Amino acid sequence: QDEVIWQVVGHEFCSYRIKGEAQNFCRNEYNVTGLCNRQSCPLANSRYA
Amino acid sequence: RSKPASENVYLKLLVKLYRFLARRTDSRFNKAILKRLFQSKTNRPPISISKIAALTSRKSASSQNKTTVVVGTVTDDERMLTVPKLSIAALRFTKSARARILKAGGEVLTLDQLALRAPTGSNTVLVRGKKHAREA
Amino acid sequence: MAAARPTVSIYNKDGSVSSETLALPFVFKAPIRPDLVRSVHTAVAKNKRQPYAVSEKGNMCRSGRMFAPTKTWRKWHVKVNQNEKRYAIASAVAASGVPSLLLARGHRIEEIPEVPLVVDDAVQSFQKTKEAVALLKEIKAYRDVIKVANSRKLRAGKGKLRNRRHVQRRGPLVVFNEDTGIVKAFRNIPGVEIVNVRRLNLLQLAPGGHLGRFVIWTKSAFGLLDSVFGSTTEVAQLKKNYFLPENIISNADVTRLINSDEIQSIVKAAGPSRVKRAHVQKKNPLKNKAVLSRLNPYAKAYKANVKINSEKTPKAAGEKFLSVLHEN
Amino acid sequence: VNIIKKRTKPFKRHQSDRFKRVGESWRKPRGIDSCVRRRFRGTISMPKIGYGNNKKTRYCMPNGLKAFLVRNVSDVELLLMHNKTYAAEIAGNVSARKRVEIVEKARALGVKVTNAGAKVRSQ
RNA sequence: AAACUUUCAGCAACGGAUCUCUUGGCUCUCGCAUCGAUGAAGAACGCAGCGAAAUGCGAUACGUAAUGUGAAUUG
RNA sequence: GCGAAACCACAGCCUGGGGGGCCAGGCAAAAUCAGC
RNA sequence: UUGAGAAGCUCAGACGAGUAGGCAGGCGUGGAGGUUUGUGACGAAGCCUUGGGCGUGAGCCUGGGUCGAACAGCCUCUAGUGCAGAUCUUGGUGGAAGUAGC
RNA sequence: UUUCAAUGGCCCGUCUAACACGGACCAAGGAGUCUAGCAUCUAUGCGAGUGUUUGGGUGAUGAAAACCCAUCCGCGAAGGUGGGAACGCCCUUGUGGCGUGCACCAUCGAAAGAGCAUAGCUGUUGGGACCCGAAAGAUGGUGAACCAUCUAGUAGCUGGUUCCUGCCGAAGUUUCCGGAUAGCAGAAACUCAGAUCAGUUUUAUGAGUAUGUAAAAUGAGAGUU
RNA sequence: AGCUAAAUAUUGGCGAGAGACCGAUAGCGAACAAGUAGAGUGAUCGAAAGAUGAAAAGAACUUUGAAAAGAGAGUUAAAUAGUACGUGAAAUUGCUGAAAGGGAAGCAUUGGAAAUCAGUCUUACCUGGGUGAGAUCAGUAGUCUCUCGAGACUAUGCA
Repeated sequence: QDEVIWQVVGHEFCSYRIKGEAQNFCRNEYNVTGLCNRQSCPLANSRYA
Repeated sequence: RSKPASENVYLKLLVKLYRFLARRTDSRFNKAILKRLFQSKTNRPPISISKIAALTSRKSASSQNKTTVVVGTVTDDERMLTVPKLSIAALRFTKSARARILKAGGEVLTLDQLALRAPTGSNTVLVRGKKHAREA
Repeated sequence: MAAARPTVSIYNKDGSVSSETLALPFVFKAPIRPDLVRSVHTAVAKNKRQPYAVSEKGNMCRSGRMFAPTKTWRKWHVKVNQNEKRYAIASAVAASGVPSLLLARGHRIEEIPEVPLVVDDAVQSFQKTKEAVALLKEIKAYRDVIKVANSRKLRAGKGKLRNRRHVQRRGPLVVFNEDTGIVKAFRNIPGVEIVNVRRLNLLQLAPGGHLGRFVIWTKSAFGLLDSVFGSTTEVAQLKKNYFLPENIISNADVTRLINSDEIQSIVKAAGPSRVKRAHVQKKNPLKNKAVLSRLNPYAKAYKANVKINSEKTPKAAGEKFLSVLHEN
Repeated sequence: VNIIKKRTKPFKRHQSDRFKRVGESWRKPRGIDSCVRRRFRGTISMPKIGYGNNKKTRYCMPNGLKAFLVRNVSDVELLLMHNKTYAAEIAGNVSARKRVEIVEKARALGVKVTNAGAKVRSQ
């Protein structure tokens, strides 16, 4: 229920992702770093702060 | 071969588990379980419920508590009438094999439940299926 | 499969919860495959493709024909096995029970009271659309409908010269059981699609190929989710010879076996993280007087020039050697 | 790290200076008769992977901050934790009012907007 | 040096690409069966208030009668 | 006064050496017209 | 010490022409579904530029002028999808020249 | 950016050293596409099975969509001995011993189904078949040769065939009979860490300084289809 | 010797609904006057050509000129929309400005001279005391939504 929601939203399509050219950014309002990383995405990471 | 040819994201998970288990342990089991998940569908042939019951239970019938392990599909043989108390662990089970093991027998496992039962792969058998189609 | 919430709170038309619950249908434990749906939905979306072709009666000259004219017996439709179709709706309904595959799919359900959201049976007799906007605001689903209303834009290009002028989003999907006004009540709210529980479509459960469609379930159609898909070991009653698929991984979460007590007891001693950079420069032990002592623990006693002679060095030159020297 | 470029003159397709039909974007020549393909000395150079720039100081402006197209007021918000490695480049079709509100907020986040001065005459 | 030629830039010309449209085409689908010696299809000529690669019409001629709508036509 | 068209890689000095262009030389001033 | 997009991160060595050919990753164009609480009469697309920026490159982002209604990024699907050349097709315009010539 | 200085810089494509052939310039058009069949590889679904779409049922919200499916039908349908993957017990820690030995290969006996469907890639044939060009003939007419139509007549061939970067990268001679086999370059599977090799040099045996044969040096992981 | 519906075919005829089609060299030859203009004695062949503006408000009036037009003017938000009319690319032509040019330019590399452009550099930062403000403070009183307390508040003090 976590790697399920990262191999769906982290690699196929997530509505918050922004294809940058050296990075990718997450448009979520509960992101702590602004980037769409594994240890950063608020959807896959299911205990967050 | 370094990454599976498939896009089954329930099989990127297994490779993410057995390529961890390949490098943090000293077993060549995990360096053989991983060395098969990359192989294509024609390279992992099926193996029947009768050839499994014949492989373990022969000569002295040493079938005490070892889990047969095939990285393929455990199909059925219906010419086998009675099924012994077996225990298998494969990716796919056909719906007539999974109901012919449990009806009188033991456990049907994915390689997940194998890695929490024999993490270093002791007390197992690592069988294959016949690659031979005799012309194809 | 592994473990999920057993009972779902079934809501009311006013927004308050109700004491009665229902078991989680066995479909919601089916595989979530962002890959199989992309392969079926790709093939099911090309089945209502009306053909096209130039008239049948040199492609470099102007006024000339076009190179290899398009022809109406192009393969416009595509076959897909019924067990891969039946796999996709199984997987795309399970995605509709995950609260996080709905946000990433672009839904503003960040206020919805529960997932899967099951409103009561009385919602099947709602008659006027002001009794549907009523419902979608008590349970805070109307923020999705506003996402559809706020966001129609004129179609980019020549879709609009071709009878499609307005693109917009996809609001909730209301799955009913008996059509007693529920279709006609909701069918003039933007975004809202209404489908019977039996004839569920993939082009509405995963629009665009992206799973996680916001589904609002009706209690009378939530019950029929165990007779349409059945279970993993029990036949679906509304389908001959259907059994729900199972998984290649028994626990749906692979980074939480690695950290278990079954694995981390046996593993060998770990190495470090990203390693330190050793030997960044090639120091020279002839021209550096510190690396020389690191390599050779003899530089503290050499005495390269020992006086092994004195003034008293004797000549050692034989007569017969000097005779053969100065011969000729 | 000080930014550096392995080349500053772009590559310019062969004989795209003489003829006006031939455009200046680079196209590798396809004939073995060519002087250029065999790489005769004196002829122009070619795009190769040798001129690839540093994998850390890539995509960076000469200042050191990489670019980022902010096309509305909630696209500069993501740059809150990245104000010392990104410059908020505003997109071109953004109106001359929605532009003047990105500037007044990016300035609070300390983010460099590269072309904040467009359409905005100050008084 | 001026002129002339070449090059750059600005302006004026030429020219009609690009972009945007679209009462047109093309394709698929659905319903229907209806020309003529009671003079058909087609042709010629005419007819408009002012009409000129067009339309409608037949000397009752850019049409009458009958019904319906209801106060226009237009340069 | 009216007014084309063929044609048009870019072109236009000579000597020698491997041709208009290469190498080494002779040299080299605009702008044009009539014989040739 | 946080550097878990494990499709990420990190350390170290060797190597670098390339024809027929083989393999891989990407760039761009017209339409389709999904997405950006997307951009737009305070000026969208286009176009021009002795302006700036990025990428090895195909290309992209942008300032100024012009202009006047639509348009784009991301993930997929789709093809009538990329031009220097074919004594190439159509259109436009040159030198020969105010020469030949009436 | 314009220009100056120094140094370099034979015009592009097609051909087969130069050539020839194409090129006045600019714009827009413009060339391996669709379909059927076969085969390989990969992906997925099910699995001794597999395939809904000829049809039927259903579908009030594009009802040509989605969904369900009867009766046929198509394709398919258990021997020892040596190795050898792996895994136990070891005690010479290991080494080695010891037991069970999958696939595949030898050996002697006479063999426990792997397929079906869909999609993608490349290839191959068949259609207009990458574009363009190459006298023809027929049928029916017009006028005393011409006009449409089949025709999108005909290449062994002539020209052209449209984005970037990276990696590997030949032969250009045979051997038989334009087809082969081998070779060179490649992809997977599966062998062995050994004396398995080596456009190589030694020593020894012979052979009439050269000749070939075997087990030393030197390097390098080799081999199978 | 004979008849007969329905299931079936339908690039035509009278209508209809559509489309992952083309978007003025495309899609029918024909979006416009189109089998029209035009070519051939004839059978037959057979094109080019769409867009001012929201509204024509389509430029009154004065003047030069035989005319065509031109200039002052004037309408428009726009004449940088004037029927040679939406945007207006390239070739190509003329003028103006700056350069260069001794029987070849063209381009590449390194720099001079002229012109010109950008860079956040504008300012910001950080550190004590005093004065005032209050709130997440009160040895404080109340409301609501959630779950004892977590937020939103309304008072009152601002210790």
